[PDB]
This record gives sequence, C-alpha cells and structure tokens, in this order.
Amino acid sequence: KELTVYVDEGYKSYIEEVAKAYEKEAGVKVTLKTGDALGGLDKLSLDNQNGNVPDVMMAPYDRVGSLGSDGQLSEVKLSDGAKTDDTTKSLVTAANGKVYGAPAVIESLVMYYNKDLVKDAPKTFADLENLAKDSKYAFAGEDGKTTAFLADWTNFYYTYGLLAGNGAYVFGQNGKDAKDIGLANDGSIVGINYAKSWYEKWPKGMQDTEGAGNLIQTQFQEGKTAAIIDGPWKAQAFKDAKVNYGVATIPTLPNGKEYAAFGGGKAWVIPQAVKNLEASQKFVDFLVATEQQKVLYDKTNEIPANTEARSYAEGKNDELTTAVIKQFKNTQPLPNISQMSAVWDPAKNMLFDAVSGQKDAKTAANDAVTLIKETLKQK
Repeated sequence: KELTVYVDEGYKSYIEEVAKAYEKEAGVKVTLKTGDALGGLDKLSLDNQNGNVPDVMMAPYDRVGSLGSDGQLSEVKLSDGAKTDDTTKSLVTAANGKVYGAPAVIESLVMYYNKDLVKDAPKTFADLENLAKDSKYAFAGEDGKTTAFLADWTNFYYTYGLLAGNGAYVFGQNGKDAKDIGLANDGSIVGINYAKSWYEKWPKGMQDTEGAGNLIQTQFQEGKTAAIIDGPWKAQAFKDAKVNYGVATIPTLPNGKEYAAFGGGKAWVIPQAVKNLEASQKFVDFLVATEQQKVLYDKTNEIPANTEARSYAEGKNDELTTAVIKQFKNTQPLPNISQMSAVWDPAKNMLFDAVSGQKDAKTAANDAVTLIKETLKQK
C-alpha cells in the first residue's frame, strides 16, 4: 500500500508528478520525504539494523558500490525497460559483484568556452596551447602568464582525465585490484608534467592550497579566459553572469586519447531492510523506465542513464546536455571499492607537490603510491 521515497529537496517537483502517475497505474501510494541524500546514506549504516528506512532513495555510483559491499542495500534486478548499457550496468555492479542500484543519472566534466573570445570549441589540447600564445590573454599582475585556459588541476577529480588519458589508473581490473595502483606509471608521470607545464605559465593564484576554483570562475565570468574544464553544476553561475558560453567535449590530449574523466552520476537504490523488496523493485523499475527518465531530465536537466531517454535528452539540442552525453562515452569509472578513500589525500597532495615545485613529477607520484599502499593493509 505505501512506498516512501527519500530525496533531496531538488526532486520535490519530480517525485510529486511521477508519484501521481504510478499511484494511478499500479495501486500503491508514493509518499516523498525531503532531506539530504548523502547524509541519509550515512545514517543508513545504523538504520537497517532497525528497519526504519525508506523504501527507495538515491545514491551516487561510488556510494552504490561501497554501501552495496558493506551489506547496506538490497540487490536490484535490472530490467529491459531500464535500458542499461554495459557501462551503466558496470556502474551499479559492486566488487563482489551483484547489482545494487538502477542507473538514474550520469555526469562528466565538460569544457566551457567563451563564444565572444573564440569562434569554435577548441578541439584539441594543442589548440588551447596556441591560445596561451596570444597576448590578449596575458595575466595583469605578473608575467608571462595567461588566463587563456584554466583548469583546477590541483584537484584529483579534475586532473584524473589528464592522467588516465595518458595511461594512468587508480586501481587495476577497471578499479578492482587494490594491489595494482597506476598513479605512478609512465603515463601518470607525463600527465603530471603536462599540468606542471601549464602552471609555469599560469597566475600563481592557481596554486592556492584551497580556492583555485574561485579564481577560475572569476576569470571566466569577467571574460578573461577562453576555455575551462568544469562540471555541469557550474552552468547556472555562468548563466547568471551573462557570459556567452558554449559547451563541448574536453579537447583531446596531445597523445590523441580523449580526456578520460571519472564517469559520474546517480542510481536509484533500495535499503537492505526495506519492508517489501518486491514492491520497491517495482517502483524502481517504474523510475528507470523511459518515460520517467524522460521526465527526470524535463524537470531537473539531469542527464538520464536510461539510453532511450538519453537520446531524448540528446535530441533537445542543448550544448551542456550533449557535451555531457558525448564525454561520458569516454569516461572511466570511479572505483567503487572502499579503498578509494585511501587515495584522495595522497593523490591531492601529489598534485600540489609537483606543480608547486616541492617535488618533480616522478617523486610526488611514487610518494603518493607508497602512501596509498600504506593506508591499505592498515585497512
């Protein structure tokens, strides 16, 4: 009779609509519950053991695999109507490896460019190098620096595409072998050096131990940079700032490989102590079925995982949507094993160390690897 859905406030308009259709197609009552998504998944470790859990909720793909493995979520049956491809199925399959969610949304980093500064989206990294050549991008305050292209490359999430595109990887077996860490392989090193090559030509504020993003955002808004790398979550900010931006796929690396960013996004998930696993599964099936997924984009702009609704989304001829769609084809999974937490800090520091001149590219890398190695085993 009743199904409770715990979502972020941003889904109120989405759930209320989807609920009325479901309630009038099957005979079950959908009651929404506003909250905080990530916080809700935290308090789920100590909620299954009492059953005071909602029937359906939402979770990012990395949290699907962690919570999954740590027995916090019921398994999910993937239906034909969910239209999951190998890569989205992959995204909801934990290490062991059963499925623990139905893919709802996908995301990836994109390139934003200023149309008042360039006629076309830079297609390659060379193209971006040539724009740093042009004097009209020189940074006032020091020399010889540009703002022609800025990326938050002290951020591992931002910088990962650059490294992996050159041949790096966090864990082996597409993020499963914790004994096989590739953040210090030859590709990882040239990638790091490549970032370094930029930072030598960038305003020293880019090396800020915290808010590099703000500077990058400022520069794009005031119209001082031609292209940046950032997520879809920045779009509004640029809209507000009345910037004439366009959105394309991240330019391809000088080695000719695509910018291998982390494949982001969210899944519909079922707590393990739900009152009726079948009832939940049915509603989750209804949630990933082409129409609801189509409606999800309509009401939130979030790019659908269901491939059918994804093409629908593509068909909207919107630059951000399409770029996210196209860039995702080339993304790599954020490893969902619990050992990912041992990476964030050593890998963040690897970046700062190398770009700030504290360490050469080989040293920072190695140091981070053997430090991730150590936080593992002390598991």
